[PDB]
Amino acid sequence: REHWATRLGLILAMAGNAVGLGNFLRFPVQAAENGGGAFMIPYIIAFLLVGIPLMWIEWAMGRYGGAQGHGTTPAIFYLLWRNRFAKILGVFGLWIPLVVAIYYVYIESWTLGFAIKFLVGLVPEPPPTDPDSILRPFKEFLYSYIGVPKGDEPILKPSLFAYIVFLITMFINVSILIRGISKGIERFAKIAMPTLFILAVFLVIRVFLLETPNGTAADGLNFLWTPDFEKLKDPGVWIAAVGQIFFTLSLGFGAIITYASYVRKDQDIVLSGLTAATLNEKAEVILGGSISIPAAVAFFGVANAVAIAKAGAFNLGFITLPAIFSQTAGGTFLGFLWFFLLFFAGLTSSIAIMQPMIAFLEDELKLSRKHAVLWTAAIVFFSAHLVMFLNKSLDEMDFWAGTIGVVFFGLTELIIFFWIFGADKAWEEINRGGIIKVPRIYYYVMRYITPAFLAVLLVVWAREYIPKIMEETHWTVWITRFYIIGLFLFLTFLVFLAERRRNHESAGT
Amino acid sequence: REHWATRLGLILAMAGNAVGLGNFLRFPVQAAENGGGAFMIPYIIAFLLVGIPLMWIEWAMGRYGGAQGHGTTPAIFYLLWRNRFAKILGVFGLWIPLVVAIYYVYIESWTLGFAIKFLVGLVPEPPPTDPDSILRPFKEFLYSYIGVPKGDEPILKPSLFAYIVFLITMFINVSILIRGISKGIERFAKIAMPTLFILAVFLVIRVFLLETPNGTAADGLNFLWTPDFEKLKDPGVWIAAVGQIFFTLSLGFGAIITYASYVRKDQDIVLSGLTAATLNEKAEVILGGSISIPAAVAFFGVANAVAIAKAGAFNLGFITLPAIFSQTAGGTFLGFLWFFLLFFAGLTSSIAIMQPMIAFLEDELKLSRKHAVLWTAAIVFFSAHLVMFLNKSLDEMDFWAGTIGVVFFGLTELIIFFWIFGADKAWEEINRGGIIKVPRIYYYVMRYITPAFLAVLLVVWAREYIPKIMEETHWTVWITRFYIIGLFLFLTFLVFLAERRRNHESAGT
Ligand SMILES: CCCCCCCCO[C@@H]1O[C@H](CO)[C@@H](O)[C@H](O)[C@H]1O
Ligand SMILES: CCCCCCCCO[C@@H]1O[C@H](CO)[C@@H](O)[C@H](O)[C@H]1O
Ligand SMILES: CCCCCCCCO[C@@H]1O[C@H](CO)[C@@H](O)[C@H](O)[C@H]1O
Ligand SMILES: CCCCCCCCO[C@@H]1O[C@H](CO)[C@@H](O)[C@H](O)[C@H]1O
Ligand SMILES: CCCCCCCCO[C@@H]1O[C@H](CO)[C@@H](O)[C@H](O)[C@H]1O
Ligand SMILES: CCCCCCCCO[C@@H]1O[C@H](CO)[C@@H](O)[C@H](O)[C@H]1O
Ligand SMILES: CCCCCCCCO[C@@H]1O[C@H](CO)[C@@H](O)[C@H](O)[C@H]1O
Ligand SMILES: CCCCCCCCO[C@@H]1O[C@H](CO)[C@@H](O)[C@H](O)[C@H]1O
Ligand SMILES: CCCCCCCCO[C@@H]1O[C@H](CO)[C@@H](O)[C@H](O)[C@H]1O
Ligand SMILES: CCCCCCCCO[C@@H]1O[C@H](CO)[C@@H](O)[C@H](O)[C@H]1O
Ligand code: MET
Ligand code: MET
Ligand code: NA
Ligand code: NA
Ligand code: NA
Ligand code: NA
Repeated sequence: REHWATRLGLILAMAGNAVGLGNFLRFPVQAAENGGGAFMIPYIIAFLLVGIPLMWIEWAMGRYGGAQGHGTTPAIFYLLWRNRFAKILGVFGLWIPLVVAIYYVYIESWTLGFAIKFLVGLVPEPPPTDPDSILRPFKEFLYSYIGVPKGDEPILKPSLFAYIVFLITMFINVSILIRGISKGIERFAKIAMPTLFILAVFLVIRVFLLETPNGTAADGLNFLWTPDFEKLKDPGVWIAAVGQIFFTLSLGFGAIITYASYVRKDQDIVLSGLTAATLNEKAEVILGGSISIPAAVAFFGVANAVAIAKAGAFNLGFITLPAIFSQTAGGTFLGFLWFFLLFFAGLTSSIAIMQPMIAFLEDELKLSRKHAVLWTAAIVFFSAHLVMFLNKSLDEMDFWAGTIGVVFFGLTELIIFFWIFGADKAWEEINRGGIIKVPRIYYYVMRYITPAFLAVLLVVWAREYIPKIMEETHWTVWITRFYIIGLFLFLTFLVFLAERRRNHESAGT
Repeated sequence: REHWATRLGLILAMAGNAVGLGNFLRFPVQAAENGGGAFMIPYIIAFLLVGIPLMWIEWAMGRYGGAQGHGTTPAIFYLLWRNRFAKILGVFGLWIPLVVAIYYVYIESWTLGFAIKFLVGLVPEPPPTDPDSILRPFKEFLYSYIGVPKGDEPILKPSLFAYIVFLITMFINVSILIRGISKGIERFAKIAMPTLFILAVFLVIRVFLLETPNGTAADGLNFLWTPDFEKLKDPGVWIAAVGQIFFTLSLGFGAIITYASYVRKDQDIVLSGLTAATLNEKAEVILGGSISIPAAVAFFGVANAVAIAKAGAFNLGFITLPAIFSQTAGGTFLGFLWFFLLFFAGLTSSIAIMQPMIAFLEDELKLSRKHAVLWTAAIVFFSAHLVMFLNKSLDEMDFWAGTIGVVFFGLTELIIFFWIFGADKAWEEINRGGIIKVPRIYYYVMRYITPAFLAVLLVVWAREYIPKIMEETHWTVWITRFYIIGLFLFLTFLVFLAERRRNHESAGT
């Protein structure tokens, strides 16, 4: 089995895993839609009661599985709970990162395509004051790229450039992953993360200098970091904050687990996991929070910046921000640095969500790294044609895997590790080899508070929020549902083949 | 490896393979649309120049592969041609019967649902002379069953009864296939085929007694068996006749090959294959030809019977015939016997098109029969939800696999066996163990005439007929195309896993 060469490489790879498009695109939208500072109290509490404990659990499960040659949850869940139902629940930790990769790599490719177009100056020129005469050209620019429907048919028409840039993006992911853990993922992370940090700081500084008749960047920071205790009784904010915590830290994705399975059995996971989790939050609240919102608030004021955020997840990052930058000197290049930042942020996360599938093929079906990587790319590339060509397929995949799936899988893996396997065995496995120990209070948080927190959250979700999505959507959602259910069955069949191969292997030695 | 117990069982199983819904539903529609007797000259020539030679080739390939423990074309194509490209072309002989099973078993289930409803008398009552007041209730009866779209959305809404009858149909297929070759397929065929023959003869006799002011059954037989030499210059008729020959004899489906791989290495295939092929043609031209057309012609006259046939493939068998029967004493029960005949005809063919997938899983991935059958059922059952719920998905699958696919695969397997492997080695393999020898002229037919016949046919197809289907269809065809292309990739991945398993097996002994 491969291992992380250096401790820094481990940290930066796990930080690259977490620090992605969730920090710079998703977080600003979530915070703005949910009252800015009103979102932040629930967010900080969710980091403390869910984010930190689950991160530790996933490192522990990972390292534990890796010590026996298993990187993924079908096998690992079985080690912790010797039951057939554990292998089947384990499939979600292959399915979730597979479904996420299918749309996530595609969005990642947009940032590469935009970066190329912004560098070379093939960008829209707004007329040289009206807010709609400035935003519209950039809206049309995004809409032509991805091919937003112009009529009634729920069909997308990606531009030829967008399609080819997706191929290149797939190729860049393959070129890193094919070199492995230490020579691929680890080496790249040591380059990407410093680059990512420098680009983000420069952008924050530039944005901090923005001032118009409508306000300054400081007004954005006031909006984001000013508490509103009247939203603490709103369950919608709590649900939003916990979902962002999961997405942002890569929890319930099976990706922290796969990476941790390359950590040596003896090596520290307590301080290392805390550092990775803390690095992500800095990149999220300080860097990600200080770019999009303050720029939007400076140019448009608070109320218009909120309305922009509610309109679309991609509105703020792909339309509004570049439009704002175009009104400043050197703004096209500043647009390039933004999209380049997003590309590197995405690339380090997409190599993380494809590694579980690769680890499964190597560990359980004994494929070489070359074949495991190429087949994984092939499945992701093929399946992405659904997201590329069917309108709202992306949204459906993001909901079932990236939103519902991750919270469900987070609760599941906590139950399996801390209740079934055993709380005291779990607690010991977490702390073993630790440079620091997990604060004692977290034993009771992990065992009682976190599972009750997530169970109540998921109950309110299924009752008050998902009956609408099951009944008030266009019929084409069943195409995506049909396909991703098929993907689960496919992966189940692979788990079946893996165990039959094991049975023949045990009848041969 | 399993083997057919008796020679009769072999014959009746291979006859059950060929004699299906193609004989009783597809053939009447094809003949009527193409000028009746005008269709028959090309049909007889296609039987002689394509049907007979290819049947022999598929028995030979099958038996040859079976002698080395291989039932399916990925392996068999490789034995005949030791090239990587041969295994990939071999996938079509898993893909075609898999895609065909997905829609064919569903249509088979309609005949079971209709049989149950006709037996119990839950049928429409037409008013006790107007042709539309009689046909409409039966049209509505079929349309409610399968859930034909009432609006603009390309969405089907199967009745609860139809869905449950599909489950039962899947279960009946499983219950036969799970018992194996001799104890399942062979035992059932010895019951089904005699039953099928008796039911068909009784129906022919009953139909022969039909006489109205618009004509008799004899007028139907005159229409069908009267030559029109002015259509012999029409390429559309030739294309139609060859397509029916392929479909009707199960050629290019990989199903004759899989069945033949259970024939002992020494056993006769020349007389046995000719008998099976000849039994099918009797059931097709004498039995299938004498039911639907003569009844339609008796009640409506020739021109109206032709128009009915052009309206739909299911119009004649599921709407018109039962409507005609309802005007006769005991007609509901006669409706039952028709649908019962269709069910048994379908069931013996669907167990044949699922056996390739089962043979692959047993032979190459070393799954037990139980697991191979259940996983095959699972994939077919799951994938059938596409055909059940998306309007015209059935048509798209029938075209790419059941129409284009089979002719392409027929030409491919002939090239591999008679050109690459070697004409003289092929000829020897066919004749070895023969109770009779293949007439010498067929060597030159197999080597020169048949391949040139099919190549010219496929050229005119791609030039004059398929650009319309690629450009003049609704966008929803790309859902079915996307899914069945995914199925090909899935099966390719399984061929990849099968060879990796072989490589580990050869490094273990
Ligand atoms: C291996 C997967 C094949 C699935 C068929 C998808 C064909 C892709 O179609 C391509 O889409 C691009 C983006 O819209 C267009 O610019 C190209 O003209 C078109 O060839
Ligand atoms: C970074 C490498 C990706 C480059 C892909 C180029 C795809 C070609 O894209 C073409 O460009 C033309 C000129 O701009 C346009 O007029 C055409 O509409 C477009 O199809
Ligand atoms: C679920 C996704 C199915 C993949 C279908 C890919 C669409 C390829 O289809 C082609 O796309 C081109 C560009 O969009 C169009 O110009 C062509 O008319 C169309 O045939
Ligand atoms: C759920 C929120 C918990 C976060 C608070 C963590 C602060 C650490 O809490 C510390 O833990 C140490 C080790 O158990 C104790 O020795 C100290 O008394 C205690 O202050
Ligand atoms: C491609 C085949 C899809 C067929 C399934 C469509 C059945 C229509 O079901 C639709 O489902 C939607 C989402 O749950 C709901 O919002 C709609 O109310 C409902 O009409
Ligand atoms: C394992 C495959 C699950 C895919 C979801 C398909 C759910 C089937 O849906 C069923 O369809 C029937 C026929 O229209 C209806 O009569 C039933 O009310 C409905 O439950
Ligand atoms: C042969 C066994 C299959 C029987 C399945 C029965 C499915 C129940 O079907 C129900 O039947 C009712 C009474 O006819 C109808 O009123 C309902 O609309 C229908 O849902
Ligand atoms: C590609 C096929 C996707 C499978 C979708 C199955 C549709 C299940 O969806 C359900 O179907 C019922 C009966 O049609 C409807 O009454 C319900 O509104 C719908 O939710
Ligand atoms: C392509 C149409 C061919 C069908 C005709 C088959 C009739 C059999 O043809 C016979 O073959 C025998 C064995 O080779 C010869 O001994 C006979 O002379 C010949 O009449
Ligand atoms: C589910 C995603 C499907 C997206 C692909 C639809 C692209 C539209 O392409 C359509 O293809 C049809 C069939 O080839 C043609 O008949 C139409 O002319 C064409 O517009
Ligand atoms: C490792 S991919 C999961 C999402 C990622 N943590 C992000 O924030 O973009
Ligand atoms: C063996 S399934 C192929 C079709 C079948 N020969 C029929 O006529 O229905
Ligand atoms: Na990242
Ligand atoms: Na993140
Ligand atoms: Na049959
Ligand atoms: Na037939």
